[PDB]
Amino acid sequence: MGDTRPRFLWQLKFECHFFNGTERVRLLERCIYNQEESVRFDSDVGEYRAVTELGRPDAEYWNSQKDLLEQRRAAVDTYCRHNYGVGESFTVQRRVEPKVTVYPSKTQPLQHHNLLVCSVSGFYPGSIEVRWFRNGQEEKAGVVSTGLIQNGDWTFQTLVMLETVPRSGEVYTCQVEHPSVTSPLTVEWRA
Amino acid sequence: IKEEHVIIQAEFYLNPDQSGEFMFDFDGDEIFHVDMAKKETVWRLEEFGRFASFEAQGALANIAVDKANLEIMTKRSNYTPITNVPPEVTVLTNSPVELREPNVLICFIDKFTPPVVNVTWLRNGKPVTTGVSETVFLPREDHLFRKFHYLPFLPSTEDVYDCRVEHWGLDEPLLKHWEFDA
Amino acid sequence: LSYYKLGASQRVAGD
Repeated sequence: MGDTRPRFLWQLKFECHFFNGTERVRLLERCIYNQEESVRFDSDVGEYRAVTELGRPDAEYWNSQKDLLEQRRAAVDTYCRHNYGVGESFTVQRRVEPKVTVYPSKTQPLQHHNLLVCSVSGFYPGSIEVRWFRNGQEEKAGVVSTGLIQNGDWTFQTLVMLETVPRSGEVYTCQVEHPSVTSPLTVEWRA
Repeated sequence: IKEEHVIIQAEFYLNPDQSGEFMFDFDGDEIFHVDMAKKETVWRLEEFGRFASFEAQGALANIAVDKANLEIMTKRSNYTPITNVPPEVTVLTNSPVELREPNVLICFIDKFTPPVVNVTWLRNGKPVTTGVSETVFLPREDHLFRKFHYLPFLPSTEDVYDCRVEHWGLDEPLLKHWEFDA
Repeated sequence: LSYYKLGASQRVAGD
């Protein structure tokens, strides 16, 4: 990008970790210089700790401020639990149903090898179960999955492909289970 | 990780570009960020802004403090610069492609730093800027960044597309290609 | 509407 001048980066991250809804909460405040974490505050520790030498002046300076320390100790309640509650309805409780299609990867003739694609797109959250069936028998052996793909727009997609040698009269079925639907989605492809 | 969720308030300042960022992340997805030029809260999806609000002035004041901290830490490290880490680039569609039915190309940019990148969409080698949208730099546990760019398009057998990414860690601009396969 | 609470950025040591 033309500009060869040196760059200097400072990052500040407040991580709120939640377990069992809000039954257990941990706050991790991290300062990162360039690509190295320098100093952190771990709510399980209760005070700032230096990760590298560069961060030692800050930790000690911050640990001498009792107001800052008490505020950070209470931030699991005033900061973490509050923001969880604020966004609960459209984050934790977000449910978007997947769209499932089945199609052959290539128009390769019959009695020859083919990749059948089960496309599962537009869903949230990430947990999902995709299974292939030949004439009602579960196929676990030739299943090639792209894994979970984050689209960046609060939807996921995944491509689960089955290696097959399709013969006439065979029926292939892709079954998808996801929290947004109570009963599975099933799409079939006829050979 | 089944019962666990993570909310991250991630912000940064970069010199000498004088670039700042402030955003909230939930399980890896952006809830909102603050546009510094417009001084405004930008929700990642519109519906979010109908359940929640945010006072953006706090974000701006945070960024000012981050700037002062960035200059102090730079001096304290004997002016140690960051080492460029070049990005990985992937191009996908967001749904199965059907000829002449609207779709979206996704350009996923991952595992890079510093958070400065130049992205261009090319259709048949020509820059395309119509309907495009993009995310800010998203945080990663390894303290690198992610980014998404989007291009709505009408699939056809006649067009090829490239996502061109420039970054100081690359020897040359990187082009990732997409085509319909008949 | 409920508001997100800000994590206040603090000043580092030195000058």
